[PDB]
Amino acid sequence: MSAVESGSKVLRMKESDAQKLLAMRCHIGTRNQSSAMKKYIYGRTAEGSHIIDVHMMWEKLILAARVIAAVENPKDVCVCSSRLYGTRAIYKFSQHVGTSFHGGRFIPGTFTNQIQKKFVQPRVLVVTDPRTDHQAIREASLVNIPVIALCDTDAPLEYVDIAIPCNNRGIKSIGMMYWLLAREVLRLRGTIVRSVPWEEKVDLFFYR
Amino acid sequence: TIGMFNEEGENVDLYIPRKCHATTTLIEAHDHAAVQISIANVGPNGVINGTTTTLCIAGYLRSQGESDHAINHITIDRGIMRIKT
Amino acid sequence: TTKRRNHGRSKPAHSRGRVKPIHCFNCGRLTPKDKAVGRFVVRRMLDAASARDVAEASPVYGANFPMPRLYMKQRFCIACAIHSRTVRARPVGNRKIRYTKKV
Amino acid sequence: EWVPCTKLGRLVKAQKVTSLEEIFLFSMPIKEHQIVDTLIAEGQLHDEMMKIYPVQKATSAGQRTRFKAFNVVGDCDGHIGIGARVGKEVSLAIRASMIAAKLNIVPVRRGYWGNKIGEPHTIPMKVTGKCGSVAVRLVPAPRGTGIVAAPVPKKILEFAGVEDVYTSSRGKTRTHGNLIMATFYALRKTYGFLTPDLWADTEPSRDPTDEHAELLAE
Amino acid sequence: TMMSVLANALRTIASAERRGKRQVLIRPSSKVVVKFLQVMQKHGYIGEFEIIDDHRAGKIVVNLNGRLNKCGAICPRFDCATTDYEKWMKNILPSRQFGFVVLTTSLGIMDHEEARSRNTGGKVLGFFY
Amino acid sequence: MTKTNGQNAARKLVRLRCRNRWADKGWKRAHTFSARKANPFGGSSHAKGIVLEKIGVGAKQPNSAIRKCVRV
Amino acid sequence: GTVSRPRGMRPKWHKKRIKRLKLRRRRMRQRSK
RNA sequence: AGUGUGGAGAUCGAAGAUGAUUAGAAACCAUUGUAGUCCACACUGCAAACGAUGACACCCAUGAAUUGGGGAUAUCUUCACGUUUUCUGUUUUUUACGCGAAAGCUUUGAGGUUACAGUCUCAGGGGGGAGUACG
RNA sequence: UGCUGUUGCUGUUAAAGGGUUCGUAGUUGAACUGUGGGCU
Ligand SMILES: [K+]
Ligand SMILES: [K+]
Ligand SMILES: [Mg+2]
Ligand SMILES: [Mg+2]
Ligand SMILES: [Mg+2]
Ligand SMILES: [Mg+2]
Ligand SMILES: [Mg+2]
Ligand SMILES: [Mg+2]
Ligand SMILES: [Mg+2]
Ligand SMILES: [Mg+2]
Ligand SMILES: [Mg+2]
Ligand SMILES: [Mg+2]
Ligand SMILES: [Mg+2]
Ligand SMILES: [Mg+2]
Ligand SMILES: [Mg+2]
Ligand SMILES: [Mg+2]
Ligand SMILES: [Mg+2]
Ligand SMILES: [Mg+2]
Ligand SMILES: [Mg+2]
Ligand SMILES: [Mg+2]
Ligand SMILES: [Mg+2]
Ligand SMILES: [Mg+2]
Ligand SMILES: [Mg+2]
Ligand code: NA
Ligand code: NA
Ligand SMILES: [Zn+2]
Repeated sequence: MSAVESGSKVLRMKESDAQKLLAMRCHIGTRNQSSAMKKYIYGRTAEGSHIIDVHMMWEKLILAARVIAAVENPKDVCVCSSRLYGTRAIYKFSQHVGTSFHGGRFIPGTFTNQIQKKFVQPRVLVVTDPRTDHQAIREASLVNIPVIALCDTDAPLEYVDIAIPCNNRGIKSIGMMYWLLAREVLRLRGTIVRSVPWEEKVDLFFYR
Repeated sequence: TIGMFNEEGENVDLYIPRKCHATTTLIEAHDHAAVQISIANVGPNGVINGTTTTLCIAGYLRSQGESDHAINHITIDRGIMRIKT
Repeated sequence: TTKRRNHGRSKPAHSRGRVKPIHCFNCGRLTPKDKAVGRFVVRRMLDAASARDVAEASPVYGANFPMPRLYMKQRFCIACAIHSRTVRARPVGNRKIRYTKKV
Repeated sequence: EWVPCTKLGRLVKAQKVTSLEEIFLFSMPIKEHQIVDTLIAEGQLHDEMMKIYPVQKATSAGQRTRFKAFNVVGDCDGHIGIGARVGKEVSLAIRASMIAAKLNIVPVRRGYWGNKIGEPHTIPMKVTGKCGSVAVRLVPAPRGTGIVAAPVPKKILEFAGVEDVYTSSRGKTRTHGNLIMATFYALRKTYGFLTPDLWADTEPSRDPTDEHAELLAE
Repeated sequence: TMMSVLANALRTIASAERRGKRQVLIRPSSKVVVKFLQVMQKHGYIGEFEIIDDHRAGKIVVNLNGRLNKCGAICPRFDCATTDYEKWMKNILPSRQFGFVVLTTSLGIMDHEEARSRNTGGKVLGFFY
Repeated sequence: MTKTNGQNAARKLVRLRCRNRWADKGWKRAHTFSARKANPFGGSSHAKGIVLEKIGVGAKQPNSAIRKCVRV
Repeated sequence: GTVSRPRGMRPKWHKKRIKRLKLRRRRMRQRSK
């Protein structure tokens, strides 16, 4: 995560990333709690909606980036999404980072049926929502594939290994989260390491 | 050092299965749900130095849904992840 | 072979000993009150065609003042409930669906 | 001529994986039977048909019959596999089961009764396996005892490479479909028991498909 | 009612190990229970443990490493002569290479391997492996 | 949950087994004189007799035959 | 339905038949003595 | 349900009567109706008297509810009600390990068992003859 | 023949928990009086 071998505070919140999270309300729950996700909840606001810890949420995000950047072949990592809102974001994410992606309905047997064409063997899987993408998660459990997920307050963490707590529901929050994730892996890799803000605008990630 | 040795001094074990860091159970040959994760080490400048650390998680822990919780504890022990603010 | 977990009534194991029976609304068979199929119905006295004939001939009933209705609580034995299509046999997967309010 | 369709298959073809232990070490699934034939020497892989019997399904005009066959493979040196398939003709079922057994290879751990002199000759602890109502229990035995078991479990234990063991069965052992699988499950548990010899900690290596990722890309 | 404090404590520990917990709380405590834990601790099967005083039968919190497979009590406490050690090892132990049977003797509480060296018999308490 | 286990409970266990052994058909037949009194041989393995007449006994279904027997 | 296949007639009526048989034997022995 | 002695006797109703239906119908349907059905005192001791699951004690994952008592801190009426969060005791429901021949069970076990031991007690040992015969 | 079961059986539906309580022989029964110390 943020802590490194040297001890520098380079990979920390800079009070500017925090402003973006609050602007796109990427810290709002859905008035429902799971026993797994209770640790990421800091308090409850009015109308029953719970909010999410920002330090906890940001810390998990950097850990996920250090795993994606750890692998060397972007085409290996597959990004899937079933909700139509996240369809545009994973496309813009994939092109900048170079990873394979797939939206819409998940064809059963994609990871298990070797005879079929379009048989794929990724090494890391990334999903937008564990509940809607349960089919892909379930298949991943049969072929030794770790997964990374964007999990809301009521999320089932059955086969999830690294969960990023966020607001996976809502057009604005999905686009922001993928933009930040794409930016972080790039500076980790070695490009765009300049302190200047990233040239790419977050509007290209929003569903239209 | 690990395994079964006869009195002649040779090792007579076929192989040594992995021992999980979180559950301390042996990971069998037909688990198919156990995974390994590699996390990159980043230098002070802010880029990776070309080395990673590896973790192993047994399959049954991922069935109960506790795999995420185990990862959090391990990373803190290795100093990869901070706590509080 | 046990077919239902609640055995077809609403009497858990350590809740009660006996519930007083009632007469079927249709045939008169005695059934425990917690087992019989109960419905509360509200029926109009006249259908739409007859209601408009009566209303025009009345100095009392009209747009402002509605006409009265009948209120009944009906309880059936299982055989009569099935024969009158109040309930029907359901596939094994669907047997656990329950409704709490009139739909 | 066999062209692999899986990443593991290409590595075996490309001579980057040399034995079955590396596959067992990382618990990777095996999906092509040519992998096993390559990594096991030519003379070190025997097989035998254990049981064939017909099953029937009632139809509107009589009934239709199929045949179910059980097959066992092993090197008599710590590897064992079991497969069972069904087919419309006996010849098809026998062939299909041979492929199936090859895909279910597991390692078997062997130990010593008392003094640790020579090669291991028996299982290292008591172990039991259950399938249906049939359960099989295996007990370590002294040298020269032999295999004290019913004819069906005795054959399976020989292919695994154990020499001395006491045995006992429970349940309806005449159901040989369950009896065969119960013996297989008992042997499979020998590598899951944490023993004081295995208490020492170790550092995890990198997965072979991760090690040769650049080669697999090309 | 609770008839055996030792049997209650050992079942609690075995259940926690099977579920993979890191600590377990035990109540009520007894001097026999403490002696049994020290035997397991000496051979490395459990970690550090701690006794809490409450002016009654106390409580124990024990730390578990992952090495314990099973522990249990033997009831009733049968008598065991020096010639019966092989019989009990053959019946309740997984193998002749590891595992222990705990006895209470006039020399104290000890495992069967030490008792044989001292040439003494006693009564069987339990086992662990 | 099904057995007494106490250290000084040998009398209960002894009387329990003695009572339940009468439910075993083989054991009871061995320790009761009813079977021997009704057995024509009286416990022997062979016996001698005098032939009274020849008779024919029909087989049971689904077989069909006349089985040649003798009354002694 | 509600029940599994019986041996002969309905067991409740078989029990009633036996109960009347015992009554007749009781009368017969009282008459003799 | 049945028995004895006093009461009571509206309703319903074993036995019985009379109409139908039917090849026949002693039955199902219709009109009736005795004993009963209700009360007091005295007997009888049987039920699919069922959760077809003996009693006491320990451990044990999750989410909504519900009945009674108590502790802490925005709503209505003029002390009650109701909000949120804890807690002890009760009857339950939904979606975990584990178990089982399966159906299924699961803090309310049928789990913690061939890796077989917390305590006490009742019953079973192929199907009939038979819960019959004798005492 | 773990189909007499102390080691070592079964009792929701296959055979089998007594209709419910009280209760005498009998079997079973919570914790505690206790870390010896000093020398090379
Ligand atoms: K209350
Ligand atoms: K309350
Ligand atoms: Mg009650
Ligand atoms: Mg009742
Ligand atoms: Mg009902
Ligand atoms: Mg039917
Ligand atoms: Mg039926
Ligand atoms: Mg029956
Ligand atoms: Mg009367
Ligand atoms: Mg009277
Ligand atoms: Mg009448
Ligand atoms: Mg009538
Ligand atoms: Mg007529
Ligand atoms: Mg019932
Ligand atoms: Mg009963
Ligand atoms: Mg109450
Ligand atoms: Mg429940
Ligand atoms: Mg037992
Ligand atoms: Mg024997
Ligand atoms: Mg039996
Ligand atoms: Mg029965
Ligand atoms: Mg009962
Ligand atoms: Mg005591
Ligand atoms: Na009018
Ligand atoms: Na009357
Ligand atoms: Zn009716």
